[PDB]
Amino acid sequence: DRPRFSFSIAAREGKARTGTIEMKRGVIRTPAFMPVGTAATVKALKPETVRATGADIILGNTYHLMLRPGAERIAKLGGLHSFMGWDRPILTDSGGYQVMSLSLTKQSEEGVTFKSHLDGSRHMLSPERSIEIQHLLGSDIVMAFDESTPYPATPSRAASSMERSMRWAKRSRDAFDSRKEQAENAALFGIQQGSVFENLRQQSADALAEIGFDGYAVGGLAVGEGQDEMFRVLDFSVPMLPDDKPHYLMGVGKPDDIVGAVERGIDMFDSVLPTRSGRNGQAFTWDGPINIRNARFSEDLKPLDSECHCAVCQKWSRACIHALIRAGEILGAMLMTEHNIAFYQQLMQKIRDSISEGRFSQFAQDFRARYFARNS
Amino acid sequence: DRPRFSFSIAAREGKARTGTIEMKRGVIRTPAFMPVGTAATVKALKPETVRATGADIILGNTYHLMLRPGAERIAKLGGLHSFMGWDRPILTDSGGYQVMSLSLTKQSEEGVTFKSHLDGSRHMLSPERSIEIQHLLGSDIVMAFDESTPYPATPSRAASSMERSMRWAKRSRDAFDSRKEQAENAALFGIQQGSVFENLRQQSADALAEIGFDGYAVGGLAVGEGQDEMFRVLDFSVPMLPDDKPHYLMGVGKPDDIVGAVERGIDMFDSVLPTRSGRNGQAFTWDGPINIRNARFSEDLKPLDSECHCAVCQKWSRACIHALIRAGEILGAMLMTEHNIAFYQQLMQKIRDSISEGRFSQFAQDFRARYFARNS
Ligand SMILES: [Zn+2]
Ligand SMILES: [Zn+2]
Repeated sequence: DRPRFSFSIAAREGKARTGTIEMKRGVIRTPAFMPVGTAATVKALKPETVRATGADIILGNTYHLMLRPGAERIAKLGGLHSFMGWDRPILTDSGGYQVMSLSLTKQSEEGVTFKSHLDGSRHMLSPERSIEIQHLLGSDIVMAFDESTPYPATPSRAASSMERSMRWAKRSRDAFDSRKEQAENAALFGIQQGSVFENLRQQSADALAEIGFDGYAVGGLAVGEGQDEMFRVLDFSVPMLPDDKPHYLMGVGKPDDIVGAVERGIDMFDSVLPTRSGRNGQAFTWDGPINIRNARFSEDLKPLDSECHCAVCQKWSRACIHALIRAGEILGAMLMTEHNIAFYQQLMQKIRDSISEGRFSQFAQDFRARYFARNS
Repeated sequence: DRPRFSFSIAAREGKARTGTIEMKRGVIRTPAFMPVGTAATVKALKPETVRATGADIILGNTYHLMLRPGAERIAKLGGLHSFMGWDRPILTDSGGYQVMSLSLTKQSEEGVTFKSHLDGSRHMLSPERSIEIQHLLGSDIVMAFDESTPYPATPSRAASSMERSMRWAKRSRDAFDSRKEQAENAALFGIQQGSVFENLRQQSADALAEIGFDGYAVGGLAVGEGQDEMFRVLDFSVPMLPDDKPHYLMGVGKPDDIVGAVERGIDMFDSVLPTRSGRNGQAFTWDGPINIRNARFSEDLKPLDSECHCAVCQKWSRACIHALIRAGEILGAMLMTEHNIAFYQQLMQKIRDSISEGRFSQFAQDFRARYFARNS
């Protein structure tokens, strides 16, 4: 029998860690990359294809799921795992970020009321409502509901949102604990806030550790600050969180962002980049991203990446993917997307192996030299 | 205003002719190749794609259409042109060949009763019933109903089927003439029979010319006799038919069959070969057919054929079509099929142009030397 949630660290190198999260629906290898999940339709990669890229867990966007088809409908269909055809762990976000970035009728300490950008209907989110919707979705890792502060934020607005987020973190904790079916079978992560300000980040860390969570996310980054500033904030923010629990950097990111974040102690990542790039004709490679529409690929018989061992690179040449993309054939975008997600998983595997072997610092330096030289 | 049916010969070279058939729905350039038509679904090439290969007319199989979805249903949907999304001329066969080769309850001078190889239901064909079904389909060129004699045939069975076919030809003529809507707007072809026997072929020709048709088909070939014997029979059979009317060789054939048949006076052809080959990974080229699954094409950046100007060859390499076919992707079979039909139309255009210029005899010799050398 596997446990509800058990994080184990197998090896360390400086701030970097590798290990596993054991949950009832499966084992997650860390550092982990979560692809953003979709309904199982003909428009998206099949779930068996996503699993075969190496993904151990996928992410569901609560905001989009509550607009279409709705959380009650997903519960009636058997839950998010049945809906997505994915029987391994699923992490759901709280919905709060998309409320700021996509939807907004009322805002107060109680919660938020907002209008669907689809059909204008009114919806409500709060710590209690978010946790309940994530219960209806049946997700394995639940994110606490917080308040996002746009970039850039004044020190006053950053302090105010961080303090509200910590009161909302306690409310998410109590809501999660109130449902025995959820509390016995899922896990709950809290989210550190405080923008670029060290004292606010420390205030937030202390409040979260006092409440107590299964994992801790670093929020408020990857919203336009640039990598240098993001790394500077990670430098002091990650050591503030409890060492024996997973650290999750939400919405990051490009491959070099991930490598540097793992160097700073992050264990978990999610990003739409591999899928967005795949649909726009961009492939990630060890030599940097390439635009497959470029004429120089029209006669290039090599795979997208010379070392990738994804199913696409064992079979398909740059020239043929170039031909499919230039013709507008959906197969072209599917192959690009599969390779990009698999490339991210291969990046995580090399990170994990190099930490295990105590050579991650060298891997990161070798990785950057080659990725930025762009000898593709 | 275009006429019901006007065949005009623009140029001759020996027995070969080139010209046009003008009909109400369009002009047919001769010698002509008719691809075998299908319902407009996602499984088959779109009708606009078939037209863009150069096809002026397509063939409908009466036997298959009367089994599914049935001729009355096709009439209710607006006729075969609406059903196939094809607004240019359509030739329909009589159904009689598929009765022998695919279905058979009763046979007599009256007609035939047979069982659907699909659902076992009973159907009836006769000169009168065939012409009526082809009227319900709304086709532009109607084939007379005859009796096929299997290969090889004894002289006695060949004489008996030929004589019945000529009595059935008269009955088809009278049935076609009995419907003003059909007789004013469509054309009727009779079919010469007589197997390999010169005296029976002459008997058949005389009977058909006495009845009088808009066009004359040479039946009973391409059923296993081999090309040498087929050419030998064409040598004496085609001159027996009226010179100022089109000559149609049913079910032929391979590119070299077509060239040699045009040398012997044939104006019209149909064959499932380009489509069957396309779905089985075989492409026709000026250097003979190629099997695109062969490993030697996996890195071959040239198009299927070096001189073909079809839409596929302007864009797609052998290597990429090889990759699609080996992966089982329907796009691969579609591209092969489009190229094969377009290659046949380009063969007909080169035949027409070379006859016009009085160099067809040399084209045929050059064609055979290169096609059979197979330097692909
Ligand atoms: Zn790959
Ligand atoms: Zn071609």
